[PDB]
Amino acid sequence: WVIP
Amino acid sequence: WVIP
Amino acid sequence: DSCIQFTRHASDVLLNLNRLRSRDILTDVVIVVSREQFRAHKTVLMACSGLFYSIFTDQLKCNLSVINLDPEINPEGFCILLDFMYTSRLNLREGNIMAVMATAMYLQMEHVVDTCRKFIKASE
Amino acid sequence: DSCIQFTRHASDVLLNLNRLRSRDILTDVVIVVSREQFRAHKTVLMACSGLFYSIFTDQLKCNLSVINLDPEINPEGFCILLDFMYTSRLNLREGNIMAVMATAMYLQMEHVVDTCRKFIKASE
Ligand SMILES: O=C1Cc2cc(Nc3nc(Cl)ncc3F)ccc2N1
Ligand SMILES: O=C1Cc2cc(Nc3nc(Cl)ncc3F)ccc2N1
Ligand SMILES: [Cl-]
Ligand SMILES: [Cl-]
Repeated sequence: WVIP
Repeated sequence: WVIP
Repeated sequence: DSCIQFTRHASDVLLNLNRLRSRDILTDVVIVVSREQFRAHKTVLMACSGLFYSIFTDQLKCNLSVINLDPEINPEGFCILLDFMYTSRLNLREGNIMAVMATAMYLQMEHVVDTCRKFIKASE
Repeated sequence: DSCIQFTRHASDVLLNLNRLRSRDILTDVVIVVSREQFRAHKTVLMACSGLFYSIFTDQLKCNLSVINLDPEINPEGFCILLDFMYTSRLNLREGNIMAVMATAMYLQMEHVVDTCRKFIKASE
């Protein structure tokens, strides 16, 4: 999961 | 396009 | 093999599937979550959820155009997860995390259940 | 928004859509390319091809379960492009590049047409  |  | 691969292809396919959903093109099922209705593509739901995979591989249920979810399921939680299926983006907030995690457990979306557990653990 | 994003989601969705295709699950169209038949999902074809997008958004054609392509289309070229749609990988070879490029122009798959043009230019 990432900060888009 | 890339070499997978 | 000796194939070449287009890096952005899968993301571009998903973006187009979400554009078809927006425009109600070739949607073939309505998911009912109490008083709310959500239109979607059975194939996208099966590709994202172990529960929908089991439903639409069943010889009788594969033919239904309406699926009613358990009344304990929160429509907002379902809406957030449906948007995730079609976009890869999860709108996880302090005010919705418990409903999202409970809905992802029911729908059998293991990666979502995993990030919810981690965010809850961080708050404790 | 304040969303989080699962990097591998789109690739995982496409992998599952290809597994449904393999297992002939919820395929809803047969594409006929002379003597050959290919089963697929209309939504995946529309998401990848400008030609299929135009076909399945047409009020009469959206309801057909069989689509016959132009007899000049090579079945091997179509097969390579259908595999690309479902996997992001293109099996481009000296012996098939002309048929693949001609099929991608017909199907309106601009990124494929672009890589074929570049590989042809490199050989000249
Ligand atoms: O957490 C999850 C997400 C998820 C999706 C699927 N989907 C499919 N699985 C297979 Cl093997 N082939 C085709 C499919 F559409 C099954 C189980 C699970 N569990
Ligand atoms: O080279 C290409 C690939 C391609 C795909 C599509 N697909 C869709 N386009 C839109 Cl805007 N919404 C939903 C779709 F399924 C249209 C044109 C083109 N041309
Ligand atoms: Cl997931
Ligand atoms: Cl393309």
